[PDB]
Amino acid sequence: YCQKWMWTCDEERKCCEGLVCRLWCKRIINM
Repeated sequence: YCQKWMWTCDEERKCCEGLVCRLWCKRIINM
């Protein structure tokens, strides 16, 4: 599924596969 980033995290939350789960979907960077 997918909500729109920084979306509420829970047992079963939307958010695209390209997002981690912790409080709210957070992006990811290397630099």
